[PDB]
Amino acid sequence: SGLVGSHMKVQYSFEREFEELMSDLLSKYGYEMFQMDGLGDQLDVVKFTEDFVRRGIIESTIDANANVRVTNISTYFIEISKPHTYLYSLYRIWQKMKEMFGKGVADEFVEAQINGAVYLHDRHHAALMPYCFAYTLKPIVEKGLPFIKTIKSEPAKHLSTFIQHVIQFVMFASNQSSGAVGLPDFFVWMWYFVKKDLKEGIIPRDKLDWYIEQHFQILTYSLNQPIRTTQSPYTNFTYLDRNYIKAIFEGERYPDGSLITDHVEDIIALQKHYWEWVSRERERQMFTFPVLTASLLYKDGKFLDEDSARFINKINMKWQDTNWYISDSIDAVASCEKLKGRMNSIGGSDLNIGSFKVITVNLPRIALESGGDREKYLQILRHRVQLIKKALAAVREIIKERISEGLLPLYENGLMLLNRQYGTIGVTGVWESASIMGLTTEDIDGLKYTEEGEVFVDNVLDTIREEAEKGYHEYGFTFNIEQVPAEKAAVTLAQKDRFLFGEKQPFEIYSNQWVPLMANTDVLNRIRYSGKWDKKVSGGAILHINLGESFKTEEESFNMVKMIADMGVMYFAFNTKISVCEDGHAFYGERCPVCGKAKVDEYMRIVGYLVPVSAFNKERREIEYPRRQFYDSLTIR
Amino acid sequence: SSGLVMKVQYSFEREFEELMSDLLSKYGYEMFQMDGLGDQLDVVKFTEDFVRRGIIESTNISTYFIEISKPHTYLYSLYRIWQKMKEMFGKGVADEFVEAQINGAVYLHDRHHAALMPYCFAYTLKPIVEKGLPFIKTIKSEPAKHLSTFIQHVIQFVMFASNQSSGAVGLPDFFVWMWYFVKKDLKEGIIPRDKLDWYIEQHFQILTYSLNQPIRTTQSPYTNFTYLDRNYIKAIFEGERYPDGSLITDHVEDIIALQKHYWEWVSRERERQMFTFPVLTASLLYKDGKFLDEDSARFINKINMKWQDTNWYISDSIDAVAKLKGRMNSIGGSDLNIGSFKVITVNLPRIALESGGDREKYLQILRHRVQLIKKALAAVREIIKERISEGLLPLYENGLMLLNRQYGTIGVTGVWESASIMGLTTEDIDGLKYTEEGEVFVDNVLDTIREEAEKGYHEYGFTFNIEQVPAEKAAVTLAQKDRFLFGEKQPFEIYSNQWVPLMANTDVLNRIRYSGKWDKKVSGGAILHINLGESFKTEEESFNMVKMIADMGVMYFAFNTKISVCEDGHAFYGERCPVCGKAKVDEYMRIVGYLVPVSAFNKERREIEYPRRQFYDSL
Ligand code: NA
Ligand SMILES: [Zn+2]
Ligand SMILES: [Zn+2]
Repeated sequence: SGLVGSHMKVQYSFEREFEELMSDLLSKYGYEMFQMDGLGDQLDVVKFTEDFVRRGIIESTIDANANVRVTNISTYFIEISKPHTYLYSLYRIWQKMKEMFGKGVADEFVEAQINGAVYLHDRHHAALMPYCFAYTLKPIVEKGLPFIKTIKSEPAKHLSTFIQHVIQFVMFASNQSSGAVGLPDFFVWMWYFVKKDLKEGIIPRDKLDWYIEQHFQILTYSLNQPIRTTQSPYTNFTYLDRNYIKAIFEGERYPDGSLITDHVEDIIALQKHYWEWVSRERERQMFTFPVLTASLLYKDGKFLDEDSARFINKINMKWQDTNWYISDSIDAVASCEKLKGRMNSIGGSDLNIGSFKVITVNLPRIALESGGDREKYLQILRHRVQLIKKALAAVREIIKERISEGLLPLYENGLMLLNRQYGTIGVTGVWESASIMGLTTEDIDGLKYTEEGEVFVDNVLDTIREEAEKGYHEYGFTFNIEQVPAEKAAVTLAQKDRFLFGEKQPFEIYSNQWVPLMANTDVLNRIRYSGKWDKKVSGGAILHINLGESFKTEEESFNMVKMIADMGVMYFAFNTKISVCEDGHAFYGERCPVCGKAKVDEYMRIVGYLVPVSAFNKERREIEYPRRQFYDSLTIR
Repeated sequence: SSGLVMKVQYSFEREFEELMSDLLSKYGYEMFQMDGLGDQLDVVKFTEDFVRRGIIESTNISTYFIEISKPHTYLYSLYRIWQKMKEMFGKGVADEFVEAQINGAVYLHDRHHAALMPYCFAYTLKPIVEKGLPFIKTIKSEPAKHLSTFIQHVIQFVMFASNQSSGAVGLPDFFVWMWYFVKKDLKEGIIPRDKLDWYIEQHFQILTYSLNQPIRTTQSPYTNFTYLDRNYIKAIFEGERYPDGSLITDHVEDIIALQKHYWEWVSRERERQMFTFPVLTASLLYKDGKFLDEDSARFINKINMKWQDTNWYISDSIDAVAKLKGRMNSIGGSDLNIGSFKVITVNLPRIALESGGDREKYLQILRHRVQLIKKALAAVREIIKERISEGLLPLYENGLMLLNRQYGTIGVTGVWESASIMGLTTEDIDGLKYTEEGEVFVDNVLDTIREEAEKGYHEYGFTFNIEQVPAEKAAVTLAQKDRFLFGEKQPFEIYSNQWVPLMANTDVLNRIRYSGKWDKKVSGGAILHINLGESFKTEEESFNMVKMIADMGVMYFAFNTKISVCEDGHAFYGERCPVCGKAKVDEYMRIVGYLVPVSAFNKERREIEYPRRQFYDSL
């Protein structure tokens, strides 16, 4: 095995049954199928490398923002092995599924993954490490960095060291997981060190706000200055309102013995300070992270912390850079077994909640297979979701093996908690699925579901809920549902379906909101749909409404926020188009009010967080129109 | 076509495939397995072995993603180098290098990276202070205005640079630039002047622990600090200015004081927690029997009394730091703005084995092989130039790494074992030593490589240096390859990385004399350890020994005393921790010149070599 007159090959040690499965699938679907799935010539290390190193001049040729987007060698070492660790992960999942459920089930999953009936997320990591978690910093504050075992670090005594530890933890956790590193209680723990150092005279009183903002700066820029690749780890902050702070931290104490809930007003004030500082800082330099969410308790037409709500509403007026999380209860988070707690891939996941893996069901595929028959549709859907549950159970078993092998110290040190992680049934292409079924229309209010289309979506989501609920008793852990961001999946699934079904599949990309971001429809329709269906996925969705112009008054904005909250929307944001100049100043319009230079790019929420449009398009190009194999003077031989 | 076809097919020219097939026929699968080109490329087997390793014996998942691709990017690099050498020198030369690399006649360092990024550099922080983090293009970072942001930028730069290169990130002028921000923050009332030293030390702590708290893998980036003596500070920074416009040389005493503060802080900190990085070197100008900066020399001598944790760099001139000149050393002490883009080492014991004892044949083989190494270095350099033009190596674009300040390095290892196989080593009343003709032999070997290195500048348009490389793993690997090829003719389990092996018992004067003779031949590309059974009694005794060693011409050396650690990481001497009372469970030792746990030594050094290292009872 490994490297094996002339005609050098590389041989991986697969069970013969798996080789036979893969050979049979290639004959059935064709080389193009495997190529589309990333299991074609992507495993050619020589071709991969020669293509990679040649991309620069191509990007310079076609992209005005190439100079900002330019890839360096650190990306090479991350990308080169992804097709190989995906192939390994697919194989290992097949082995585990065969072990648990028999070869029939294992074979069916591999076929569904390759042909696009399902979408295994973070597939290059899937048999190696878990997806995501929203952490509490309590163990960092109390234990230091115990997951780093080659040196013993003392817990922070001061603000500077606390900030260092948080940055290091973020960087560490981002290499132990595929997804977001959430820090919803950051300001709870930062406040402790601000006060401690103030009391001790470490922070001069007359330099208090300066010291605070210096550390805001150090942490925030660190989370937007990537060491490897051209992208920072995905991080989340949450503005916890007074209800959430009181509920989550009831009875909990700081290292000095004081009750955390005795400090609520100070924690709120520090959060407000950050939100204000961040809004100011964007004009100095635009950045993405941490993704901002505010978590508000809202009930019977009222915010229970109206002071915080009006604050968030006010600060958002500038950039609309904060996502609104609305909940009608703090029961799930009270001083944090069937798992309860919001899980959302964009932001707003509750403290100590995560997902070890998402596998998404291709809903348009099922529409294509059903031929318009809604009963047939639901039968296929239920079977697919049952298959996905088995795959998730297998991945969880593999994760447990990795834990036992000492490979995932975030679990050993109690930062990531497996019994606080869902297995996620993802959905995408809800709209396109209904469209193919003949269940969408256009009337005076724009694009919408037909009356039967709405029932159909109800039935789809309710069917998945039922299977998710059954999964708990079946597999001993909790399943959630998410309408996933699908930055790549929305493209690749559409492409696979077009390969298989031709012109029956008319869409270039599948949607990640109940109505497509770029559908011409009345905003009331969007809100109504999110009000109907957000609750069905327990807040695993986002609604974001593009605004042509910022709100004129805080009052107008706030009335809209309350109306959306009244309708039952659980996570939403307003979208503005933010201009940047070549110097990175954020503003609106074509000319920078700071340096007078022209706009060269835009920041926008496309899947739920603010990114440069040039970054979106470059990534989109890389998967949407894959290059044919070409040769030059060297690579022709 | 290519990729997954089930087999995986890489796109190789047929000629390369035929060569590899021929080499497999000649040497056998065990040769490729030894070289890391056998079943290491089996991603499934590699992965299962990796993850189940903790289960079936007696590292976390981030190490997996680094290790899994190394056999593949080595294979790619070997191929790309073969292509480039074929282009530049013809197929015969390209083929010859590949054979030499696979069979162990030469040793391509950082082989998994060799066609992708360069080896090392000792940076000035001037571009960081003046321009911030310009190599990060996705955000524009303002230059630091305060000490806390300066420290952040240094940490980020180290982490960034460690992913743009294979080897050390040297920071020889760190304290020159740190001083500027210490002064600045004090003036602007950022620091309660009552807490000035606490404040400085807080930043010492944040920087130092960050550089010993690995985010990925079990090991931090390799970093170097240098205590620049007053001569070096004046020479290097003549005419240079801080951002406020003041002359740097107007602050020599302040910079010296800050350096001393760090060295003192470090020495105290090891009691709280033992750490490796940054590797500490002191650079001293020494001429005609005296330190020109005696204050600094006596300081280093004094602070070293506790842990001997600082390496001595000795030079008789500051001309090179005032056709590339300047010291290049893989362990520490590389001069400011000096690096190497790649090292390729010649296996000297292999040549001894091939020569059959014929010294003229030996030197003929040596000169041909060094000439082959120069061609391979030239090819690697052209590939690095390609990567630069492809926008992949931003440290070059941003003037942090400078290609015209990097050597191509001809490495040497196993000088001693090579001489031994030739019959030129003996045992006397004062222990193991080269014979008289053995010394002449080593002169001839080094002079031969020196001649070729010098010729290389006219031949290839860049400068070559020589280093007796640390060879942490190479010293084992090459010995094992030679054993496979030559059997009982090759008696050594590991080759030597010092002029006389650490594990050979000899009078200390012999070690010093050899280093005194030959360090200059490799322009300081070597290290000497003097292993001590116990700490020096007095500072005067220690300082007399240091001056004697400097007098003899030794250019880079350290004393070693075994440092104990308990399970909680406290450093001490003896069997019981004076801090927590727990038992010693491990030892720190220079593996080659930097202090690491003995348990972290690679297996062969841990079991074969380290236990046999000579320690001196008296000097
Ligand atoms: Na993902
Ligand atoms: Zn501007
Ligand atoms: Zn102890």
